[PDB]
Amino acid sequence: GEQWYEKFKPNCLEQVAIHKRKLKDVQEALDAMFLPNAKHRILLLSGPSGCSKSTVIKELSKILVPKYRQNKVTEFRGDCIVNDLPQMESFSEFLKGARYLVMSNLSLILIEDLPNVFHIDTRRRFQQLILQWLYSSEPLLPPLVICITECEIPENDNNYRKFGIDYTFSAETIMNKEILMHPRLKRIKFNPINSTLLKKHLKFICVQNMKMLKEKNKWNKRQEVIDYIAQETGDIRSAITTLQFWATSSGSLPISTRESTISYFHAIGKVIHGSHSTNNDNEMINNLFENSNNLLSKEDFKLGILENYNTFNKGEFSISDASSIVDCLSECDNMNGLPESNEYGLREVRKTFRNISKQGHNHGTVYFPREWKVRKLQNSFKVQAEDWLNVSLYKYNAVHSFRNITLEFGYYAPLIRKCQSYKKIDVVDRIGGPIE
Amino acid sequence: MKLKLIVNGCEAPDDYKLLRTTINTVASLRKTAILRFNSERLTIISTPKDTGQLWCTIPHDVFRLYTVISARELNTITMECNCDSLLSVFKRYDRVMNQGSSSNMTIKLQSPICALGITFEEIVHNKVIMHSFKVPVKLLFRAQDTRIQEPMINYIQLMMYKLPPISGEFGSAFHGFIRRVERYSNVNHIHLMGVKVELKIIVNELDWHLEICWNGPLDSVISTHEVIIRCKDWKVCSKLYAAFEEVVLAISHDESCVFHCSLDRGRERGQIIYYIA
Amino acid sequence: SLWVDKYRPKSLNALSHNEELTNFLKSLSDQPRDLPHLLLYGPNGTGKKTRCMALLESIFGPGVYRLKIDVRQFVTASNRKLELNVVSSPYHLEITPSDMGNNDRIVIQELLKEVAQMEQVDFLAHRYKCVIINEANSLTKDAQAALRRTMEKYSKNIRLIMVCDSMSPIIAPIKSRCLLIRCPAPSDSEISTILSDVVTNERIQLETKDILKRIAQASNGNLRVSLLMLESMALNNELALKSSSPIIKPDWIIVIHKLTRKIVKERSVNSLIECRAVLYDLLAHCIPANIILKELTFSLLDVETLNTTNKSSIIEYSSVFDERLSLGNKAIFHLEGFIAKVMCCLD
Amino acid sequence: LSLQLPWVEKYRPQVLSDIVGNKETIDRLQQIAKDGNMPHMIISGMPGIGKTTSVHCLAHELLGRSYADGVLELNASDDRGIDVVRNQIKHFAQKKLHLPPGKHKIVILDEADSMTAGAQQALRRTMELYSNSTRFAFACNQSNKIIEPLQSRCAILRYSKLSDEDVLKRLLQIIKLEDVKYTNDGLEAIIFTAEGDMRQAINNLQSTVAGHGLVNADNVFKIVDSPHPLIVKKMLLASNLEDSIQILRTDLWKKGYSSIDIVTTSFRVTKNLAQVKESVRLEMIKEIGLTHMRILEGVGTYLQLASMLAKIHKLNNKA
Amino acid sequence: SKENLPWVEKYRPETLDEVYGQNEVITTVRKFVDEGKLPHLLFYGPPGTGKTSTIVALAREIYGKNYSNMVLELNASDDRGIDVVRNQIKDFASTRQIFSKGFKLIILDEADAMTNAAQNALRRVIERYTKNTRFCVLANYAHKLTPALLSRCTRFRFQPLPQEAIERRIANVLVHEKLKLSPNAEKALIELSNGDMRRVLNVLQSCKATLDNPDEDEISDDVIYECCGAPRPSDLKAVLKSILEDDWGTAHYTLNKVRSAKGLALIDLIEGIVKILEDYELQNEETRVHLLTKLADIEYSISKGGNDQIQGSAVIGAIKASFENET
DNA sequence: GATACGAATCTTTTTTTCCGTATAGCCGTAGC
DNA sequence: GCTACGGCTATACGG
DNA sequence: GATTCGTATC
Ligand SMILES: Nc1ncnc2c1ncn2[C@@H]1O[C@H](COP(=O)(O)OP(=O)(O)OP(O)(O)=S)[C@@H](O)[C@H]1O
Ligand SMILES: Nc1ncnc2c1ncn2[C@@H]1O[C@H](COP(=O)(O)OP(=O)(O)OP(O)(O)=S)[C@@H](O)[C@H]1O
Ligand SMILES: Nc1ncnc2c1ncn2[C@@H]1O[C@H](COP(=O)(O)OP(=O)(O)OP(O)(O)=S)[C@@H](O)[C@H]1O
Ligand SMILES: Nc1ncnc2c1ncn2[C@@H]1O[C@H](COP(=O)(O)OP(=O)(O)O)[C@@H](O)[C@H]1O
Ligand SMILES: [Mg+2]
Ligand SMILES: [Mg+2]
Ligand SMILES: [Mg+2]
Repeated sequence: GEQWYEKFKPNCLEQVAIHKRKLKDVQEALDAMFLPNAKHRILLLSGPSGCSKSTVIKELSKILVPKYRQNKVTEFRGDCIVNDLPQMESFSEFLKGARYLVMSNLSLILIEDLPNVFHIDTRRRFQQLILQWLYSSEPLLPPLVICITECEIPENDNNYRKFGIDYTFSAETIMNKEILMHPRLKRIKFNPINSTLLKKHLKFICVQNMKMLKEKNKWNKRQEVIDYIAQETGDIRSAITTLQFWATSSGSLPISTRESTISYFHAIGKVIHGSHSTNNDNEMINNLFENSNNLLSKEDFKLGILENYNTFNKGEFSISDASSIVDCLSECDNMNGLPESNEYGLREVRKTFRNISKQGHNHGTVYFPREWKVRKLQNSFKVQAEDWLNVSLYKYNAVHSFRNITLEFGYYAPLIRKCQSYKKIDVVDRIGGPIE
Repeated sequence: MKLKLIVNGCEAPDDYKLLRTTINTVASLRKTAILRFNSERLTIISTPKDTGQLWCTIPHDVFRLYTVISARELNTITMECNCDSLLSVFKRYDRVMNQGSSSNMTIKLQSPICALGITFEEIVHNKVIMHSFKVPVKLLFRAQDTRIQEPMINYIQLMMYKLPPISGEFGSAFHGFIRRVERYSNVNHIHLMGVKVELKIIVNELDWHLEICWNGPLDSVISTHEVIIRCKDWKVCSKLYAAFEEVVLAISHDESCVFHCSLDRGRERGQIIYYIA
Repeated sequence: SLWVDKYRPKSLNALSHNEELTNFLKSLSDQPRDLPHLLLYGPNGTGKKTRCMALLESIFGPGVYRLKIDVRQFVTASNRKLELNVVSSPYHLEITPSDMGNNDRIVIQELLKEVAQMEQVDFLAHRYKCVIINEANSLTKDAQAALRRTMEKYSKNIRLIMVCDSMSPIIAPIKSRCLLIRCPAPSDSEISTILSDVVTNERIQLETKDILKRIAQASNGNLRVSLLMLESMALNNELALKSSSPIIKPDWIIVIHKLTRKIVKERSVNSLIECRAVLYDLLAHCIPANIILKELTFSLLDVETLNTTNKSSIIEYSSVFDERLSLGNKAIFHLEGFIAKVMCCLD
Repeated sequence: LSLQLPWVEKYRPQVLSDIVGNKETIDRLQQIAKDGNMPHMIISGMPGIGKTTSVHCLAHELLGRSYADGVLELNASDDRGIDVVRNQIKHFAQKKLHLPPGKHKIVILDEADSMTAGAQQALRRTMELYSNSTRFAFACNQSNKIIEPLQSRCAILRYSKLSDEDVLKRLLQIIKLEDVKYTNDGLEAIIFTAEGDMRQAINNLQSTVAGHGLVNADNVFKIVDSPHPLIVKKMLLASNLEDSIQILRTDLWKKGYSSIDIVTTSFRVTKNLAQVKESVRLEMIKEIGLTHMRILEGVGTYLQLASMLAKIHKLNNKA
Repeated sequence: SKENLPWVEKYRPETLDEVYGQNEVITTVRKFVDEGKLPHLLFYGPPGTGKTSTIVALAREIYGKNYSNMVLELNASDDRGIDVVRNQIKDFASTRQIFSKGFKLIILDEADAMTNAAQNALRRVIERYTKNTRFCVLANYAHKLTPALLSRCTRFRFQPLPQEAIERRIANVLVHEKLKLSPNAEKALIELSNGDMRRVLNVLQSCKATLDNPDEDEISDDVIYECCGAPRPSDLKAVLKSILEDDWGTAHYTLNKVRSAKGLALIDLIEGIVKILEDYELQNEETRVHLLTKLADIEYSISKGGNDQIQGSAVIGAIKASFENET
């Protein structure tokens, strides 16, 4: 009378569906942070849902905490409304009370259910408190493990001012660059469960439910079910749920599992090189648009197509095809973000790369668009030109426009100030650097 | 650059309360204030550079000690100080003298960013408690000092009105007149009027029109004069008039408004001018 | 100091380029009461701003060249707390709202609606304050729609003298309410005469006066560019213009020329990626994409190894992709499309 | 007036045996209702195929007389914020109502696709801690609008479009309980205009019997029109231009369909159009989008639609 | 005070018997009312077809003098967000009926302007309170409505008004205003109407204002064409004859003379010549394609401004270069 | 010993409504 | 018995 | 989805 993913949970560490290398790395990290003076203070675990990110920690605790504890885990509970406690200080109070968990009361603090990081005011408090923990002057602190599930936030708001947290729920949209790149933060990213451990740990459940599966004559079509489930999903919880829903059934209901969200580089590779399952490009494009519209209907995707279409043959394809790709991508930019623009700019590229698709082609490695660096260099140029205009109007009396600066006074004036002043405080080098 | 002054609130109540009148106004207007310590006179300035400007003149005889030397012209050094800290210190001294005391303020310029050593004493009841404070300030440059000048006001054939003193029979009536418009929450513009003597507070909007009037006697020492002003400036005018007996109101036709306040210390008279655009 | 801003004429009689444009500006300044709204259009570097300053000097007297700079704060709907510097002076005001960005509406609806409702009654002539809008062609078509009625209704107390080049992206209502003043660029003779004035004033020793002619033809009717070139050449040659003095050119011009040479020589996908890298490098320096496309086209049309068919294809693709960029958001797509089309047509 | 309910509400099934369609799913729901152990489920599909009346009937049968204090139905008309998830759902889960063995409390979160992200992330903990007493039944039209961690703990039940025989059976049941005169062609026309939507079949049948009484092809097609996607498909799959312009004008312009509606339906039809080369399909998408931009800018005229059809035929004949 | 109203609002049908054109919808909603069951209705059609009049007349017939307290009319002029959907519509549907013993009516006009968040929250409001409240949705663009809201409401299509209905309303307007309309002017009004009665009334009012004596003179075709500024049916064929039969020197002169005799606009001539050429028997299948794809581009360029003479010559060029295919 | 499999890498800064906090107004109670 | 002030609370604002 | 490196296993 219970769900099979709760009645067949691992009791030891050897029944956890995790890769051996991943388990070993997590073991080494966790054993490192339990030492008196640990280099790492917070262990961040990223990955998709059901990758045993919390099924390995809650069984490593039972073997590691009662080894360094002088004589389990302390999960943070978001739904705890204390009287006289505003809903932004709950995590602060939890951290303040969790810093006393040291020897003679040692416990590893696990943060799986993060605070309401979808609100702009408490996400900042979350980041600030984590930074305070990472920069804490306390010589002795308990180990901290944060498990963040990488899931795509569905489109619900109606605004083009959507931030990172309104597109993807990942460790980058919750933690700033300083926390992620902090020297005392070890990040062990996880991967979906492969088709081998999923095929073994489900046959375990089947041979435990031997009686029920034999009574309903569900023992000759067993492997055809475990193999299909493992080939469809990389989830340890949804696979067990589907197995229970199929074994408890008494008919021919077609089994189903949760759908996976195609990533950014995954979708770029699907558009450029094509999918290995469907040979019909129309069906693939329609399913990509109906399953990953939050990613296709953006600008970074159309920029990545332009930045990665040269990796089909490592640049060894006809220029007449490259022109047919870029002219369509440019015609799509004038459609003002209409839904008929992305569906054309993703179909023309796929058709172009399909018409030249032959075996023996050694493809290249895709990369993220470089427009984010161009914008930062542009902002640096803006600041330098503002400084040039400021110094040219208080040490002198002359008003000049920004366009004139970028065209003539961003190069000629640095040379003049290098010869008139330096040769025989100020600006002497080219604005925003040379043209290299 | 050596600056040192001594203030005694109990010794002289008028010049001291005008100092309270200047500090409260520069606190209510905006953060930070400009203090130019001329060798013969002080001037406390709050320049937002549409928003109004206050120019209060403080003489040198108000304080017991006014030793001021600097390398600039006429021993002028100009401070930029956060008004919250000095307002808190000043309120602390107000409570010090309210509990019963007669101690003086020793304010010294102790070190471009500097600070003022505002130290005083308090006695509870025959105990010695020393209150030491340090308000961080910045040194304004002489070139930066000359960029700040008092706004000019002319009346070729305009109209200044003598507001009745608040100590008289009509003073409370006129104070109620000025504060009547402040009761409404949804007011942002007031249209002052000048007839030669009646002045009216008119607030006309899309669907409602205030038209408050003063039927009491008025004086104009020795034509229409209307101006559109903000409500916050009217609140500042109310606060300035509440602490002044001699208040001078001059209205320009669609150019500006000036709230002139003066205290007759006679001796140089301390004056507060609120330029309003 | 910069020789551009040290020999700038400060009066209508000190402006020696076009005698016909000075005689028309003097006619405009004869009766300043009925001065209409003016739109000065012409090639860059002609001196339209200098002539506007001279007209303001002839109207309001001297004192229009003492500029005080104050920064005004504007708040959008999202409370972004935007910023804009407002160069001003007695009798006139100068604004380049296009710098604010796409929020230029929030400044032409505040500054141009607050100084047009002041009436400038000082102590009785109300007069008018002249507002110069630099780069009038960069407005986002919403700043102009909120400006047409603004300058039509309040024309009594304000006058607008907008300075722009290539007044195509200016809407028809704005051009209808504004008197259009064309400012032709000087010929090489006038530029050479001006450069002669500078060199005798600065006492630099030139030889073979033909050098000033060379600077005039290299500047392409740009007095600012010609003066900057002259100053750079004199400083690099130690105030001695030798007959073999190198005519220095902007670095981005040389890089665009190298890009054209790469396009002509190498026509492949990898060469296209290198061209994208060069284009991104140029874009990182706040160089407008329209100007980059124009320079690329007119440098590819100067190649002597290309026939008439290739040049016609290049100019057709240039027009098509320029129109595409004018109605687009990301210019890298259009620039890559133009380069790829040129590469495909050349081979 | 009268208290006579519309037949959509008058003939809403109150038992799981009256819900037609998806037999393999309804039978499993009945098996759950008899056994008792109800897993967390997400029921998704097209509108009007019986996703709400299935969950409600399952909860009713599973809880018996404890339905009033054993279910918590939270729809989009209620404030399904994070505070409600943290307080009301938490207190309903913490309730200790005693039930027959195998039975569980059911939280029917209908229209869960409109729920915010933080509410779903709190629901994660809500179903994690309190899973032995209460069960969550999400009902949506799109499964991807529920976050992946929430979909992991649930069992996905994908309802499909109803066929032409299940809808016919339910319509015959209604016509037998309402003494409605009918003809076979009229019922077939009702099925054709329903497009696998039982609600839009009941509504059309009620409108036809109210307006004319007898359910024939004429009385049906004179009150409810043929589906406009199937006319747009006929217009976009013609051979000549003079035969596509006729179907455009006389069947979409003089009938009252807006040009923007025609273009929006044309894009959807082109996306699902079969037996068409992919280059032709993408060119048709581009030409439809170019006309969509013009219509959105203001020029929503019949001449623009004619030009779009002409360009589609141009790309069809050679390009 | 009703005589100081515009003719569009002065002649608004107060009862269901004054709504012309739509017959299969009126004769269905009347049977719905008489039977006693009114389902959730959706009214769809072009502007000026009579949807907002039909629903108000229907509710007036249903409730009589209790229209004010039993009808919640919400339109695009109100902030019909999700908060309003949950805080006004929900408690209007939840509360019991006020003495009428029947159902309440919630009329959501211009529902295509409602957000998807406010439309996905009205679905269960409609479904739950069907017994004591009903919903009518009026829209002209059905692509902005969510599919579930489109499925919960019975759909009634308001066709463009036929010629007979427009002429019968024109007769009533002429009777009330004591006006006279020529037989050749009624056809012109119907043709320019494009199935809109608001255009009928707005043109007839200006025609009455144009007449010097509105009690003796008659509104001829000249009066209509001068008031609405449309080309005459002869000026639309003379220009086409010049373009398709004359040279490039006299066709331009004829076009510029037609556009200057009465100040006709280029777009009106384009849209008239398009209708004239649509009846042609062009036997190339490419002449029609070229004509459509070029005249649509000229029409799109006209809407954004530009040189008028250049576009006028472009029309002549596009019509001339296309028939070269046919020949 | 061949091969299937698996991990790592390929990355980033107009509008509407909602969730939590700031703040002024009003009422209850101590004390002068 | 009356008033000032602290605590509670409803409401507009901000990201 | 592509390449490259590294295992485990049959
Ligand atoms: N062999 C197994 N290995 C791992 N998990 C198992 C196994 N058998 C059952 N489970 C259950 O599967 C679930 C996996 O949960 P976890 O992956 O640890 O949590 P998670 O990674 O945070 O997933 P989310 O993001 O919270 S949905 C737990 O409820 C386990 O009890
Ligand atoms: N399979 C079915 N058997 C019988 N009636 C059905 C069936 N499907 C729908 N209906 C009718 O549809 C109406 C109820 O529709 P619902 O089941 O609430 O819709 P739904 O499928 O949940 O779609 P949404 O998500 O609410 S738009 C009643 O009139 C039912 O009789
Ligand atoms: N069938 C009709 N019979 C008589 N007058 C009509 C008819 N249809 C429209 N009208 C007139 O046109 C006016 C406007 O029509 P409405 O019904 O108010 O608006 P509408 O037809 O619903 O168009 P939209 O979609 O609201 S813009 C009415 O007030 C009538 O005067
Ligand atoms: N008549 C003239 N005589 C000398 N120099 C001139 C003259 N007209 C313009 N200039 C030069 O042009 C420069 C300014 O050009 P600018 O006003 O920026 O041109 P534009 O208005 O076309 O951008 C000045 O430095 C000035 O030296
Ligand atoms: Mg977990
Ligand atoms: Mg439902
Ligand atoms: Mg209407």
